[PDB]
Amino acid sequence: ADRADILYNIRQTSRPDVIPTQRDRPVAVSVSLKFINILEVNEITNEVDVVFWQRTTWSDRTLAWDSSHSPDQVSVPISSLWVPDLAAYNAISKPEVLTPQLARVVSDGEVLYMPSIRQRFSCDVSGVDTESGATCRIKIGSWTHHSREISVDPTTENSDDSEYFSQYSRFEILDVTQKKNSVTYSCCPEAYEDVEVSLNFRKKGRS
Amino acid sequence: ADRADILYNIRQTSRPDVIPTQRDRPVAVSVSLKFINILEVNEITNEVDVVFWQRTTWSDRTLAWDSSHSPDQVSVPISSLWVPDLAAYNAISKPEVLTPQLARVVSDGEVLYMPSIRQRFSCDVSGVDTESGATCRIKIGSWTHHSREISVDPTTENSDDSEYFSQYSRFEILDVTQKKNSVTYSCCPEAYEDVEVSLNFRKKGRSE
Amino acid sequence: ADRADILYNIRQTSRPDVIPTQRDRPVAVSVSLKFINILEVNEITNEVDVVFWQRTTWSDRTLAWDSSHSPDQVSVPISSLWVPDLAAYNAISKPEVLTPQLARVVSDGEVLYMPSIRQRFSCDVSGVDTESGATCRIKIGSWTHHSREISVDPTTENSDDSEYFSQYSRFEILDVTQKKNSVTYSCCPEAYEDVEVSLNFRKKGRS
Amino acid sequence: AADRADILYNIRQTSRPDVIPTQRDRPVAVSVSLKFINILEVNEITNEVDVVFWQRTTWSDRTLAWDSSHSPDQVSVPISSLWVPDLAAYNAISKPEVLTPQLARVVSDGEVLYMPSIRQRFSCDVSGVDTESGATCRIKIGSWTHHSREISVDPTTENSDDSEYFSQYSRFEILDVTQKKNSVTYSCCPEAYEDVEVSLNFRKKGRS
Amino acid sequence: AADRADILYNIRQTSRPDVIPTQRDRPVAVSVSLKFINILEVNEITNEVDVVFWQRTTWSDRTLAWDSSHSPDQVSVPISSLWVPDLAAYNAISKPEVLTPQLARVVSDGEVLYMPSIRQRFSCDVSGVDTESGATCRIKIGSWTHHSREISVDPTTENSDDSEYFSQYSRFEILDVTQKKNSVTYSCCPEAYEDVEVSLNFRKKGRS
Ligand SMILES: CN/C(=N\[N+](=O)[O-])NCc1cnc(Cl)s1
Ligand SMILES: CN/C(=N\[N+](=O)[O-])NCc1cnc(Cl)s1
Ligand SMILES: CN/C(=N\[N+](=O)[O-])NCc1cnc(Cl)s1
Ligand SMILES: CN/C(=N\[N+](=O)[O-])NCc1cnc(Cl)s1
Ligand SMILES: CN/C(=N\[N+](=O)[O-])NCc1cnc(Cl)s1
Repeated sequence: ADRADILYNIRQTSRPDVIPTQRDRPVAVSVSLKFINILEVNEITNEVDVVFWQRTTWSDRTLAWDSSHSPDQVSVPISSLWVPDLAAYNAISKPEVLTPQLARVVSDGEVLYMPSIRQRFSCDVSGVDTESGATCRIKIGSWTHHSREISVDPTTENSDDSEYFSQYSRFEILDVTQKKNSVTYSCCPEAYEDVEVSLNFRKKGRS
Repeated sequence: ADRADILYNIRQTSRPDVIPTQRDRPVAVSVSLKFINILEVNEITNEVDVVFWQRTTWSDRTLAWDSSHSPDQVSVPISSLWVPDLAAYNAISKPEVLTPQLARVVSDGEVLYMPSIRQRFSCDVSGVDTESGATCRIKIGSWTHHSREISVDPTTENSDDSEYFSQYSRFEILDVTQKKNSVTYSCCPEAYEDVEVSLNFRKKGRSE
Repeated sequence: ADRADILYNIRQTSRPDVIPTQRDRPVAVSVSLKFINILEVNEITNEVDVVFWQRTTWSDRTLAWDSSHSPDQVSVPISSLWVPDLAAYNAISKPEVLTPQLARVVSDGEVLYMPSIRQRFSCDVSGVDTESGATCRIKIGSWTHHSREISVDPTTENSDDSEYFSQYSRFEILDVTQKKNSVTYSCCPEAYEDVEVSLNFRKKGRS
Repeated sequence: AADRADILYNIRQTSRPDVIPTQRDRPVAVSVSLKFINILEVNEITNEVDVVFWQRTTWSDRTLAWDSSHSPDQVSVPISSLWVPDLAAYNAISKPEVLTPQLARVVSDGEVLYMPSIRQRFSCDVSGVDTESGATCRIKIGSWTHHSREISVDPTTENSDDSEYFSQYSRFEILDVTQKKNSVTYSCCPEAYEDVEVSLNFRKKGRS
Repeated sequence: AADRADILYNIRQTSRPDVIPTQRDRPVAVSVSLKFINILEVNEITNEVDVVFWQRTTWSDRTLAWDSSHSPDQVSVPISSLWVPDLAAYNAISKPEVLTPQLARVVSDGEVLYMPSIRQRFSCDVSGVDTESGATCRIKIGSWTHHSREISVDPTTENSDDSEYFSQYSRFEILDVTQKKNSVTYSCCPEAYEDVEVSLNFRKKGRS
């Protein structure tokens, strides 16, 4: 087997419009943003324009193959794959995807998709010019699928919060915490899971 | 059966360009805006930029299936279903759809589609910097289907207007009231139903 | 024959890239702008930004069906139909179509398409703050089909011109005249028919 | 008698959109003539100008020819069904906003005419715009991928008025226009690339 | 023998655009080189530049080759028919605005050449732009999803020097472009993604 065959096989088995629920359990999607830049910020309107990599991780076993004597990874367009309907609940602009819309697929079915996204949010900018900084909280979860259908978690890998953050930003990152949360709506007993990324940041220059 | 089979079936039955009209009566489409944010008001131009979750419900019986031994619900792309051709009559920009464009379909035939839309309107902004606030009126209904094909009725419930409104907005919501109406034109015989949403709001933290 | 059948047959019989020309005679397209709003205006650059419903009407007899025991009108996507190739000759922006891209098809062959269009034009803005107002003239006609192939005609539909105009606009309409015309060029004899729409308007100098 | 439908279907089945209609080995003779409709948002500091123009573009594909003895002489055809020359403005700094329907005109002798109204920004000499001598903005346009052996671009010597189709309502006026032919070559590679250099000479209307 | 239409037909039959053309299990040697055309907006406070550049991209796809001994040895081909490297600018803050026809140039041996003019905004060091020694804006471009065992990027150590196609009408000027190679790795996984780093040394002209 070879890469042509892997991609060919994916076309035959993949159903992009059908959630790949193994049996009757939810598809566990691991979500994790890595902040790259903070471009525009508004102290009055409480809005921030941000650039970030949204590391996304789920499993789809229909796409699996034997990588005994063939590659165990390929890049595949997201248009050929089911992708989770993640939305940011406090975004006030369409997510601007800056990178090639290709997911990485492993022989064992586990998918990895990490687009760099510029997007504008509505969050608490208060304190941004102080030295304890502002805390902008972003809530990201499935727009249409609930607990039983999709579950969302953070990678919970504590490390360098400003590893890939631009040194040429006007701001700097103090902390980033990523917390699981089980939001529910007033219409219906239907709990939607979301990951709450708290971005603690301040403007550079101090006195 | 499974979710794969349900969607397969739905593709075969559903006709996206065919309004699923029950014999010879209008399709009942309910509409309900839930305002999330108010971004850029301009009292001079009488223009406001708004974010809202447009909760839309209707029945397409042709989508139905037996859910005894199968899931009762699935998310389906809006391109695989018929969707009401709703437009805001006083919009001055295309609706920017922020969320994934999937609808929610139940085996009983009812569709639920609630996108988060950002849009700019022309409406009465005067009074935004006052106690009583400005009242922005947004009229929404079918662009091509008249009252015999689409009837719109606002799912009105005096519960909580700012339930999902952002606390960090410059503005605060005083009141929202959704009201059914019906527009006719001196050109033509057809009447087009609509929902007027009166958004009464003002700036937070004014002098008293 | 239910709605599905009408619509099905329309898709089977429609020829989007072929003008439904009756014999030698042209296609009688009728066009009528109904001004909804005027948003931005500049007297220095002579540039207006205008919203208007472009009521467009023509006949394609191939689509006709017997509507004695059937629906007599249906809503159809304009990507399925032939559509007159209209252009605003003094436009300076691609027309932003704000409404759903659906036309109305009648069983006798008549097609009605009335999109709401926001568009930027180049025209006389001199006046505008005065009592007389300013007359912005807008020419709309076919881009590639001349008199013999496409004819344009304003629908002389007596209506006060502010019927659908926004009361919350910063400007107001004085008078709107929709005059038929026919522009011709220096390369070729080909004469192209246009509607010359005269928008006499001014700023609401309040009191 | 062949009707328009028959003419189109012939074109579709024999026109190869992604194949240059080379006649044996000789280059396809494209003709490019810009007609200027307006000049907008000028800037002498940054050296940049929005310009609207009709880009009259003519070439020929004789495989498309038919007998118009008792049938229409021309048809309008979408450009997606045709091969269209891959012209680009070399000093453009925004992608071209095509304002008009993307229909070409095919003539029964195989001749093809495409003339869109394009609104596009350029980097060029804007110095002198508020002087009587004016500024001279040069726009180079030619095939992005096909060399002289494959595509030749010719400026149409018409000798007409330069401000013929130009908007009288612009802030600026045209003094003179000259469409010269040029042969751009690159440091890396041998094969030469033809272009038309259009020198637009324009000045700000003396409002006094 | 074979015409251009025959060459193009064969390409669409052999070319699989979503499959990296790894000969053996070597990485694909994608070579990347920017050639700067303009610098339009610069902001020293926010560290953001709006640059226009040609992105000379070159690689081998041997599943495209053909016998050109009695046929043309090159063709222009739309990139949607070819596999194209998934190159991204790591510190780009806007999508790449491709200003030119999206056609690549394929040679009979399998060599593909794609040189799009692109306008794009970057987050980089603008400090000193108005000084004599200027600013140094570093742009990092490499594959987005393929690691070093799949795509290897490399600057064509071929100058070409190097304000050659840079607009003389720009507000700024180039002092030095240098294009060295790099190999970034991450904390997630042990696989290195090659990139090219283009240091643009520029400054506002002024006078002296
Ligand atoms: C830039 N950071 C990356 N990985 N990382 O672990 O941070 N890039 C590799 C990938 C990019 N897209 C997919 Cl899918 S994997
Ligand atoms: C935020 N409110 C939601 N549901 N709710 O019932 O309130 N979201 C779930 C869905 C959103 N769109 C569709 Cl369709 S289901
Ligand atoms: C909403 N206003 C309408 N007419 N009007 O005269 O105002 N609708 C009728 C139609 C609109 N578009 C098509 Cl097609 S039929
Ligand atoms: C706007 N000027 C035109 N002709 N002219 O000669 O000036 N229009 C007619 C055509 C437009 N596109 C094609 Cl093809 S023929
Ligand atoms: C403007 N520079 C060019 N080449 N160059 O090597 O400098 N143009 C020719 C090409 C443009 N796109 C392809 Cl592919 S070949």
